[PDB]
This record gives sequence, structure tokens and C-alpha cells, in this order.
Amino acid sequence: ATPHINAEMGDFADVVLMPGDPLRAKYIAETFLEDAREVNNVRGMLGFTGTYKGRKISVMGHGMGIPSCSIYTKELITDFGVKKIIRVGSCGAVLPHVKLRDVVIGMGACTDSKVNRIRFKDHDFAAIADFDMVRNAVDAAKALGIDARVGNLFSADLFYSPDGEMFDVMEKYGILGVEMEAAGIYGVAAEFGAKALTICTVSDHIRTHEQTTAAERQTTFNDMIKIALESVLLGDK
Amino acid sequence: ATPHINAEMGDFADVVLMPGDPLRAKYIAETFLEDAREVNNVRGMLGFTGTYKGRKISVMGHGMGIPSCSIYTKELITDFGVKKIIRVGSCGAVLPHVKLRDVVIGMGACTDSKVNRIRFKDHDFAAIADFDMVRNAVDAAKALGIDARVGNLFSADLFYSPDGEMFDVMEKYGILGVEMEAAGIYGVAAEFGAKALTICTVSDHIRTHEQTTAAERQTTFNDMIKIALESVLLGDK
Amino acid sequence: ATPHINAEMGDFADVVLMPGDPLRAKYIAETFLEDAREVNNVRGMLGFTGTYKGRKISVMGHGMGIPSCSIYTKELITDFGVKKIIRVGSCGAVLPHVKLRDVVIGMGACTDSKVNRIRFKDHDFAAIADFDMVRNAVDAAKALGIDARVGNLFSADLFYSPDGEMFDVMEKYGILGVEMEAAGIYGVAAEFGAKALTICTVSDHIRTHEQTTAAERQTTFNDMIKIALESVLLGDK
Amino acid sequence: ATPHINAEMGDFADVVLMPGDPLRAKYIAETFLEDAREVNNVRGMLGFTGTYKGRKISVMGHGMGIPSCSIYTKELITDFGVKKIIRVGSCGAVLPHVKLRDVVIGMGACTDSKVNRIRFKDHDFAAIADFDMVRNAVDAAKALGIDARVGNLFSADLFYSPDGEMFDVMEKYGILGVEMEAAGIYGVAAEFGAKALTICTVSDHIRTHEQTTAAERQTTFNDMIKIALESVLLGDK
Amino acid sequence: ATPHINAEMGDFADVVLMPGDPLRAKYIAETFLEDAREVNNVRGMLGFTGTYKGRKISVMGHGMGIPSCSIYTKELITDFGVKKIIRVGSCGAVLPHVKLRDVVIGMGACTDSKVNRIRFKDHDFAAIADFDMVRNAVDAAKALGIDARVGNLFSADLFYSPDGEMFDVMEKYGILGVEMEAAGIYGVAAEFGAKALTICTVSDHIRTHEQTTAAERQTTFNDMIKIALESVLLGDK
Amino acid sequence: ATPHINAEMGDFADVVLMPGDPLRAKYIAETFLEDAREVNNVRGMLGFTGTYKGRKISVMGHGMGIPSCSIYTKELITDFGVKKIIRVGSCGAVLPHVKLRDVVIGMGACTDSKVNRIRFKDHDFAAIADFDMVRNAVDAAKALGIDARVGNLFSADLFYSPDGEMFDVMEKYGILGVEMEAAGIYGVAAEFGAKALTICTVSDHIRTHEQTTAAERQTTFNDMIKIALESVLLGDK
Ligand SMILES: Nc1ncnc2c1ncn2[C@@H]1O[C@H](CO)[C@@H](O)[C@@H]1O
Ligand SMILES: Nc1ncnc2c1ncn2[C@@H]1O[C@H](CO)[C@@H](O)[C@@H]1O
Ligand SMILES: Nc1ncnc2c1ncn2[C@@H]1O[C@H](CO)[C@@H](O)[C@@H]1O
Ligand SMILES: Nc1ncnc2c1ncn2[C@@H]1O[C@H](CO)[C@@H](O)[C@@H]1O
Ligand SMILES: Nc1ncnc2c1ncn2[C@@H]1O[C@H](CO)[C@@H](O)[C@@H]1O
Ligand SMILES: Nc1ncnc2c1ncn2[C@@H]1O[C@H](CO)[C@@H](O)[C@@H]1O
Repeated sequence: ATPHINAEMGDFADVVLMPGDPLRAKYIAETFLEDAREVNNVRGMLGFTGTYKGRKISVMGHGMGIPSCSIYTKELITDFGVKKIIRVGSCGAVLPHVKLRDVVIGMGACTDSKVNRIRFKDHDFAAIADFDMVRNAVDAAKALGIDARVGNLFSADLFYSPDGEMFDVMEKYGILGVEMEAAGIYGVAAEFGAKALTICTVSDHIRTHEQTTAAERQTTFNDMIKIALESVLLGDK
Repeated sequence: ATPHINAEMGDFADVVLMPGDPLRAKYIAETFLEDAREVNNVRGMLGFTGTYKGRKISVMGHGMGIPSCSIYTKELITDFGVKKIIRVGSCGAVLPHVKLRDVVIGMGACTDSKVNRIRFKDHDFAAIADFDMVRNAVDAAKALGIDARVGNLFSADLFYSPDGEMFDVMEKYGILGVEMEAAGIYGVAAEFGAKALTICTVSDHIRTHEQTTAAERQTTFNDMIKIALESVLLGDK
Repeated sequence: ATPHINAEMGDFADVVLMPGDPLRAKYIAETFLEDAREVNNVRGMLGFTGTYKGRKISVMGHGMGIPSCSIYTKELITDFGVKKIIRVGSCGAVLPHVKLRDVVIGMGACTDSKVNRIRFKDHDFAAIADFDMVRNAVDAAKALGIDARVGNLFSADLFYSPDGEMFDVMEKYGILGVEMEAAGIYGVAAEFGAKALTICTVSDHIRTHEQTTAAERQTTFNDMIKIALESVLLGDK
Repeated sequence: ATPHINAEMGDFADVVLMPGDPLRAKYIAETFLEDAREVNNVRGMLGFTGTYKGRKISVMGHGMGIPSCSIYTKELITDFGVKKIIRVGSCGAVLPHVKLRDVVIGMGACTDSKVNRIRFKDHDFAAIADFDMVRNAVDAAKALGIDARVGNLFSADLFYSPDGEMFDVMEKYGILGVEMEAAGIYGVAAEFGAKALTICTVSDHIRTHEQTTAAERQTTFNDMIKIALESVLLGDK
Repeated sequence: ATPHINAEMGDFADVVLMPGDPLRAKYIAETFLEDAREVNNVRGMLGFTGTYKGRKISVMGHGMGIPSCSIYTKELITDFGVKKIIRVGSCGAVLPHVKLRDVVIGMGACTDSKVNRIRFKDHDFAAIADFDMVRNAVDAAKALGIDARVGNLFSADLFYSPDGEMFDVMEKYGILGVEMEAAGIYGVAAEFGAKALTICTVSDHIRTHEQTTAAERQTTFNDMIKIALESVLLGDK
Repeated sequence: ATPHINAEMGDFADVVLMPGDPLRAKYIAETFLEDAREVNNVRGMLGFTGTYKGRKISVMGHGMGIPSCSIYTKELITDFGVKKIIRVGSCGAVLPHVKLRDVVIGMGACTDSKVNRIRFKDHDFAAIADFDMVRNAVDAAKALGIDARVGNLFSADLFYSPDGEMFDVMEKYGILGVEMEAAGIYGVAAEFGAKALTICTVSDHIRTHEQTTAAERQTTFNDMIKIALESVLLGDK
């Protein structure tokens, strides 16, 4: 057991899907995993392990922010033998042509956090995902007939930022989605020797202030999960 | 309701106690509040409202990290009329003369996060607590026969730091305890015109190592909460 | 015996009052101290030691700016056994409700200087005063029927700043007064393990030029010194 | 004609391969392009246009360093209709398992340059290549039976760096190759709206101080060019 | 008429000599100037104006540190029509070949202060002297049969720095002397369009403590003042 | 031979003139040197050696940008015995009173590059030229009846800057011309113990726009070279 996870080596699969919301992790287990059993509940951060088409798989929430997901991903990698981490969350769009419920794959992640500068002697560390995992997700999406843009995400420390002008800068440089974890998870993956990928579905528009509605939320969220789970199967082949 | 809190104005008291763990919020409401009702459960971040010696009081978790607690504290202050936030948590010690089960009060909070620089034109913003709240807590602690240390806390972004040299630095400049939120909460308090205070009990000595949990540890955690609750009453007069 | 102070261990009391203007040191010694004797003249920075109601106290100017006061406070602390430093000066206000002649106490001090970043591995060090000293000052003021605000000060490196926009920022974050030393003194105190406090009287409003009589100004200054001196006696009990 | 390129719209193909050495560009034209004609010689930065299997293609050197390649890539994109840029250069390895003449594909590029911070309001911009171009190069390499690692490169401003310790940091974070342009080219691509990719062949080892030798240089360099040219054909399909 | 100088336009010459120690201003006026008259006494920073071989010249101390001298130089330039400022002080050496009592002329000044970054949008501003003033000083020294080195000075914010390693760096880059004002004065001169120069005599070797007689020290000081004064006359021709 | 220069000790004079364009190096050798032989052609960066009025002199291009010229100048200094480097190039003007065809001498060079901060512990290193070389050039220019301006240059990393606001800044602080190398060369000179100087002719006014090239422009370029060559002879005596 680690400081934030009460479990033993073997309780988690070698691949773990992670939404920020622990309640969403429970939903994923009940909706997609077979023989799903709870493996963690410390601080209410629910974690589950089961199978998807005979493949052992785990799912656990990671909380909001780089500092929170950094704790959980690190402990999984160093004390539970987890080799691949797939964040499955929501994000805000800054580009006019990016629509609600769109699916985005972060090959890279920009950030205003200082964590990677602390790791990289104050220089620029390009926080990137594992290439094979990115390609697996693209193919899986293709097979499901679901569209998906591949590019840069922006991991923000402040959901309520006092610098609205920065959104113009994000847009100018082609940021596909604004979330709060990618850059940190990618930094941990590199520091502790594992592989990671972040997939998001546009839950709202930063400008239009339009947000998730109706039952489009479930279908779309379920599509993201399908892509993630299926992408792992391609990875195993 | 707000993006992360599904409740309405009036559901929260004008003073909120905030542990990092949602389950601790439930433990506090159950142990110290009378007629307590759950007022939020979004993302499992349980919030409650009840009364302490006739005084209307609320308690809700804030998750781990500056980005997390910044979201909740901001929503409380701007949408639920909250005027005071009192974080009640745990910290690691750096100073040798600081023993286990000591109660620490953060008059100020250092940090390796970039949020306050983003707010303050890249200069040094001294993240501090509200003076009257610090005095109220010091006075409540004395009335309970408990001696509290008042000084600087260090709010870290990485629980698992790559550095290590930074701890010699914290010790050299007198940091009393290391946690992950005070600096963020104090920044939010200043930005939106509210009042905040952070109180912590030493859970372990990053020096002599070994934490604390048992009868004596649990007794000290309860003293911290009584100090927080009693300080509110002093403030009311 | 020291590069900027020609005196020996024992010539200074363990408590020193420090105005910015050297001329004020002699005024304080003649007006408030008994049996005063000169203890320093190097570079014209006159120092005196005497007693106030029986308590041994010293007074000496520190010069304008962080670099200057950093030199004097360090030498006093490391070579003359000084335990407490109380800076007594003037400041400019940016908040509308802060009036001319108001007495301000800096529990913390923000700054655009780099000295603390150089000390704290380029992270954010919260430059704070000693809490007991702050409370002693507040109570001494109350006993003298004087109103005193406690909060953040801003220590500027440039009296004539090219960045006019920074004052709006200071106002937005509740800065009480603008001066040029606090954050530097607090940094030295933390570095060499001593205690410090900065008390200031509002000499001007950086937006609405006001007017004061020469007599009103001497009265306010004498009030600040009385607060400082009486606060020391409170700290002794 | 632009300040550094004497040519007119239409003289360059929509895709341009770029080695740092202009003499190498001439070699590529003579060895791989048909009906190759010189289109630029200003400052000796040779540029050529011809066909590869009926596909119109250009090749021009870009000089050494981010400031130099930034000039040329920008002018090609804004005044010559160039849509894809493929840098084909050499790099130094820092990882023990990365061998001489190995082929590396930079999906991302870290850097110690300040150019991207100047563009991204002093935050972290993840300098990444175009995903489709990366995948095209991987497939092309596969078809040719040539191996190729996909990952992060490090664009250095100083070939002769006074900070040797940084190489330990690069190695720790999995940097595949050390060159001097990738991060800048990726920044320009994003700023002016085009697509780019950097491919390198390990010409030496930073540690072992071993470098290119025998005729392995030509064969290996010719393999890189084959991958680049063929990857474009896949892109057109 | 100015916040730190109680005088009117015309009271100061268009050329001002400035020592750090206020006491030196009166010494220079009595020892080198004719028909001197006092023109300032605020805060004990005594100012004088007289003539040297017919030329009108003023002398006044500037206090220790960049913040202090920045205030005085700015006011003199913007409100008293001062065209040239010559700082005359002491410094510590880090280079072995730089001997005690050596006369050093700072053509440029490095610094660990943030004032120039605040002025120059966080980029590197090369704080330099006026070239003619530098050459005038060199020639005046030669005519007086005195040896003078011209190069870089380092303006420190902290006389007592916690970073001992920085002196090795200064030595490696050829720093001639360490003081605490040059870069600040040069910054002010550039900001308000005036000319400046800093001349210093080596008072100590920050590595090999030496010894000097009180008489040798007065001789060197008088030599520096003669160089400064004669350099002004050369500049007039 | 070195990594970028295929020559042997003795092939270069102890003084090298360096234009940015390789073709200009050929133009200079052909126009001003007698018995000139080509000594390098690696990457097309032509270098030559010959004599001027009996004095052994070399001239070689350095490419565009700090990273480029840093490579060549370092190799020359450490492997070919070069003791002086004189950059002879073009710059854009910012100050209105600075006209076309003016000869500018960079006593110092500001920059937006990070190379000197990397060398100088992240502090401000004042990149300056060698005093005697500046004086030699000023004296040679006078003997030729040419009036040269001596001051600060600004070495930019981006020829096509995203900012734009920075030019108002350069103008405000008196920058004489904008180029892309001086700061890098001065940093290399300090790091390896050599001497350097940069001379430029204004090719255009970033203000009034419109460059200069024709008889009068070419005459001024030749004057700069004569100034450089004649300054070497003065230095020899
Ligand atoms: N505009 C926005 N800015 C930052 N994060 C945003 C967001 N919209 C959705 N998110 C996603 O949900 C969480 C917080 O609501 C975050 O963890 C996650 O990024
Ligand atoms: N050494 C340490 N570093 C960082 N956070 C520490 C800590 N010791 C306790 N904490 C406290 O508990 C949470 C994470 O365990 C954090 O929310 C909170 O700060
Ligand atoms: N508006 C203002 N800005 C900065 N400093 C101010 C000030 N008003 C008074 N001061 C006080 O006097 C000194 C410098 O004038 C400083 O030491 C001290 O803060
Ligand atoms: N160790 C090293 N550090 C930096 N750049 C290196 C290199 N080895 C090869 N290069 C490649 O060739 C050019 C300079 O020789 C550079 O343009 C390119 O990066
Ligand atoms: N080693 C040293 N470091 C810093 N400043 C030094 C010094 N030796 C003399 N000084 C001179 O006296 C003042 C402060 O002592 C400074 O104004 C001035 O530079
Ligand atoms: N406005 C400007 N910005 C940057 N560099 C400038 C320039 N005007 C001329 N240059 C000079 O010519 C080269 C690039 O054209 C550069 O090497 C050299 O600096």
C-alpha cells in the first residue's frame, strides 16, 4: 500500500484508464468491465479492476490538477507495476472550428505550471505522449467511425484564470483543448519510466460559454471510453 | 449551482472548514456538528452544513493541490457568500525542534507554484492569512491548553519532489511544515476579497521520518478542529 | 568591529529601532530614550543606545532600499547579538480607504526585488514578520487609542518605476502601503534566525495628492515610535 | 524575392527538405532529384527544385541554429507557398542504447532557447511536429526496412555548452538526439501556419566522443533522405 | 523642490561626482573645489557646488545600493538638468592580477538585480557607461601617471550573499571589481537620456585579505578624485 | 581541423574579420587583401588569409545568429590561436537621429537570447567589447574623416519578431542598431579569454523603413572595412 492507495502489487492491471472524477470511474467499471471489483477508496478516489473482452483492465479517478494526478500516477507506476496510463477527461475549446463533444488526442501538452521547469533545469521540456499509444487511439477511433483531432492540449493550473488574454495566445498556436492534467502526467511518465496518453472530449467552449447538455454527454463520453479500451487491444497485438 | 458544487445560496455557512480528504469532511460533520445535512457530492467532494454551539458552520473537502483547492474556494467565495475559509490539514515537518502532533498555524505560505506570479506581474506576492483569524486561532488554542507555532508553511506542487535539496533550504529559512494548498488559498482570498487561514498538525518529520496515527494522533487532529471551530466563535464577538 | 559598524558586542541592545532617515535616530534618542550614548558613526549612520522605562534599546538608521538595510540588519544580528529589529518609516498608499497619517503594520511584504529568489532557489518565499511582534504592536496601538491596519506591504526596488500598471495590481490585491525595505529585512531575519517587524505611517496617496501640516506629521511620527517602544515591553511580558 | 531568398512564387515545391549544410542540399539534388535547377544562392544558402518519381520537390540548406533556420522557414512559408518542411540533419546521442547512424524522428523538441517563451507569454509551449508527417516517416522507414526511434529531440543554442550536467538531465528524460533547430522550426510552423518534421541520424555520441566515420556516413545519410522523400509520397496519397 | 533633494534648478552643476559615503562629499568640496556652497541636506545627504579650475562641479553622496542611487540620479537628471554623473567609490576584486588600491573603470556593469529586467521587458540590457567619459578617465589617469583597468564591474544586491559560488563565476568571466551601484546608475542614465561613469579603487580582495595603511588609502582616494575631475575637463575639449 | 573548420594552426592570422555572409568574406579578401588564399570551405562558410599593408589578416563568415557565430568564434579562439575577432556587418536602426550609412560601434550588446544567462547563473552579464579595440576603431574612423557612433546594439534571436512592442523599448533606452550576433560573440570572448568588437552600418531604419544599396551604400560598407583593418594596425603599435 502507498500513502494514497490502499492496495497491493497485483490489484491493478498493467494499464489504467483515469478520469478526473472518481464517480465517473465507477460508472466506467459498471458499464464496461466484467467482474469489476473495487481496489481503492482512500480519500474517496475510487479505483476498479476487471476485464474488457478478456483483457484485465483498471480504472481510477485522479482528481483535479497536475499536483493531484501526479501523486496517483507516480504511485501506480512505482508500486503497482502499471505500464500504461490513459487519461480520459473533458476539456474546453478555444478554436472556433472545434465543436462540443469533439474528441481530441493530445500528442503534446503545453502548460503554465512550473513542474516540468523544476525537472528540466528551467528549460523547455516538450511534454509528449507515447507515439504508439497515440497511433493506437487514432486507429481505434477510425474503426469505430469516430472522428478525432490529434495535437496540443494546454494544462492550466487555474480553472479561473486572471489572464484571459492567454486564451488568444492558445488559439493562435493551435491548442485543441484546455484541461488541467496532461502536461503533469507526461512529466511523471518520463521521470518514472512509463508510457501515457490523454484523450479528451470537448465539454464546453471557453468563448461561447456553451457547455455539455442533453444525453449527448453520455454517448460522447462512452465513445471516448470505447476508443481508449479498444486502443489498448491494438497495443497488445 | 456552480461548475463543481451542486448547491444553492444559503446551503453553506459564511464560514467553511476545509480538510483535503472528502471523508474527513464527513468525519468532522459527524463528530462536531449538530443537525448536519450533506449539501454537495459532485465528484465525491462531500460538503456539509450544521451548527457548533448554535453557530451555523460548514465543512467540505478541497482535494489535493493548489489547482484543486483554488477551484472550490473561489466558487464558495463568489457564488455562495462565504467570507472565511479555514483549511484544516496535515503537513510534513522540516525543522528538528518541531515534533509530531504539533499544531502549526500558517501566517504565511511559501510556494514553488507559479499561480501567484501569474496573478502578480511575475513579482513576489507574499501569500498571507488574515490577521484576526490567526489571532483568533492562537487564542482558542491557548484556552484549550494547546501551544501552537505560528509561522511559514511551504505549499508544494510535487509531493514526490525530484529535487531534495529544497528541504535543506526550507529548514534554513524556518519553514514550519510542508503541505500543498495554503499558498493557493491565500492567493484566491486576496484575488476575490475574502479571508483565509490554514492550520496543520505534523503527520511526519521529513527528517526523522515515521508518521503518527493512533489514539494520541487522533486526539491531536481533534484538537486542531476544536481550535478552528472555537476561533470562529471568538471572531464573531 | 564590523564593515559598516564600528562598535563591539554589547554596545547595542538586543532590540533595535530603525528609521530610514539617519537624522531620525538622534531625534528618537533625545526624545524617547534615557541615558543615551553614541555607539556608531561610520558613513554618518549614527547609532545610539539607552533605556525606555528601564528597558535597554538601541536606534540607528538603515538607509533607503533593500540592499542598504540588508547590510545593517545582518551585521547587527550576526555580530552584535540583536534579536529583534523594528523598522519605523513612511509609505505611500494605493487603497482608497487607507488615509494619510494612517498607521500600517506589515505582517507580510511583497516585492519586485530578486534577493529572496536568490535565497529560495528561485521559488516564492513569503517574507513575513514575527507574529508576536505584530500582535504586540496592534495591542500597544489600541492601548494608545490609535487605529492600526495589519496586512501586506510592497517593497519596491524603484521609487520611480517605469511600470505604472503595477499600482493597480497592488490595489487589486489589497496592498496597504508601498515602501522600500520590509521584504529585505524579513528575508535577513529568516536567513539568520532573528525576528523583525515593519511599521509605517501613510505619508502620501499614490493617486490623490493630499496635504498635511508639519505639526500633524511630527505627531504621527511620535505616535509610531510610542507604539514601537510600548510593543517591545509587551513582548517582554 | 524575400530578404534572404532571391526567387519568385512558384520556384519552390510545396514541400522542402532542409539540411543545415547547403553543400549537402546540393548533394541531395544531384543524387535524388531529376531536372534539378538552382533557385537560390544568396549568402551561399543553396536551394534546388526538381522531381522525385514525378513529384515536384525542393531542397535548401538552413544554416546552423534556431535563429538561422527560423529566417529561412518563415520566408518559404509566407512568400513561397511552402506547406511542409522536413529537416534532415545530424545529432548527438546521449542515451547508451542509441547507436551511431541510428535514425531518429522528433515528434517533439525540448530546448534551452527563449524563442518559444517569447511567443507563448513565458509559459511552456510543447514544440511538436505534425502527426501525419510523423506517421508517414515511420511507415516509409518500415517499407525500406530501416529502423527508426520516435521521440523527443533537444534543440541547443550552444554547441559548446558550459553546462555539461544538463546532458545527464537530457538522458534522464529520454532525449533521443541533441541538435540545434527542431524546436525553432516547430515554433515557426505554428506561428505562420504550416506543417513540419525533423529527422536526424546520430552522427556522434556526446559521451563517447565517437563520431561519423568510413562510408557509413553516406549510406546512412542516404537512408534518411529515402525515408523523407518516400514519406512525402505517402502523404500525397 | 524634489522628494529627496531640497534645491532648485541651477543649484547643481551639469556634472555631479557621487561617492557612496555621504561624509566624502564634504571632504571633496573642501579639498578640491573652490567657492563651494551647500545645496542639499535632506536625510543628511549633503550636497555642494563649486568650481575646479574654473569649471562648475557638484558633489553629493548617493547611499549604498541600486535602489538608493537610482533615486538620487533620477531626480538630478529630470529636475536639475544634470548631464553627467560620475560615481567614485570602492570595490572588492576577484581576479588574482587585480591588486589592492588598483584603479578600475567600469565600461559595463553586470548585476543580480531585477531593475533592468523590469525596464527591458525581462530581456538582457547591457548596462554600459558613456564611451567618451570612459576614454576621458583613461587619459586623465595616464596623464597623472596612474594605471587604470577598463572592463566589467558586478553590481551586487547583497553584500552578504548566500551564493559563494558566484564569485568563481565572476572571476571566470573577467569581472574587475564588485560593488553595489553601477548597473543601477547606467540603467537610469539610459532611461532618462543622460551620461554616466563609475570609477572604483580596489579596497579588498575577496579571497586574499590584505592590509593597507590609512595614509595609503587617502592617497588612492585623492588620486581617484583627481582622475574624475581632470576627466571632466578633457570631456569639455 | 575542428568540427566546423577544416584547416590547421597557422592558416589563420591572430586577428579575424567576420561578416555574416560567406560571399562577403570572399568580397573582402579580394578587395582589401594581398596574396589571399582560401583556408576553409566547410558548409560553404568561406574563410581567407592574406595581408593588409604587410599585416597578416584573415576574414571568414560566421552565418546568421548567436548559435552560428558562437560555434565559429569559439573554434577560432581555442584551436587556431585567434586573439581578436572583429564582426563587420549590417543592422536595422531604431533611433530617429540615426541615419542610413551611419557607422555604429557596439561598446555593448543587449539581447533576448538565453546564452549569457546560462553562462552567468541566470543573472545579468553585461556583454561588452574590448576597450582598446573600441578606441582603435574610433581613432581609425576619425583618421578617415568618418564619424562613428559608439553605444549599445541589440542582438535578436528572431529577425521576424512576434512582439513589435520591443522596438519602442529599444528606442527608449538608446539602442543604436539591431543585429543578431554581437551579444553571442562578446559572451564567447569572455568565456574563453579573447577580445572582440562589432562594427555595423545601418542598412535600414525600422522606423522610416527603406534600406540602402548602391554607390553610396557600397562606399559606406567599404569605409567600415577600412576602419576595421586600420584599427588593427593601430592596435599593433
Ligand atoms: N475551461 C476549462 N479550463 C480548465 N479545465 C477545464 C475546462 N473545461 C473543462 N475542464 C476539465 O474538467 C476539470 C475541471 O472542471 C478539469 O480537470 C478538466 O480540465
Ligand atoms: N511532505 C509533504 N508534501 C506534500 N504534501 C504533504 C506532505 N505531508 C503532508 N502533506 C498533506 O497531505 C496531502 C498529500 O498527502 C497534501 O494535501 C497535504 O499537504
Ligand atoms: N510612495 C512611496 N514609494 C516608495 N517609498 C516611499 C513612498 N512614500 C514614502 N516612502 C518612504 O521614504 C523612502 C523613499 O522615499 C522609503 O524608504 C520609504 O518607503
Ligand atoms: N553534440 C551536438 N550538439 C549540437 N548540435 C549537434 C551535435 N552533434 C551534431 N549536431 C548537428 O550539426 C550541427 C552543428 O555541428 C547542428 O546543427 C546539428 O545539431
Ligand atoms: N567586496 C565588496 N562587495 C560589495 N561592495 C563593496 C565591496 N568592497 C567595497 N564595497 C563598497 O562599499 C559599499 C558597501 O560596503 C559599496 O557601495 C561599495 O562597492
Ligand atoms: N532588423 C534586423 N533584425 C535582425 N537582424 C538584422 C536586422 N537588420 C539587419 N540585420 C543583419 O543581417 C542579418 C539578417 O538579415 C543579421 O545577421 C544581421 O543582424
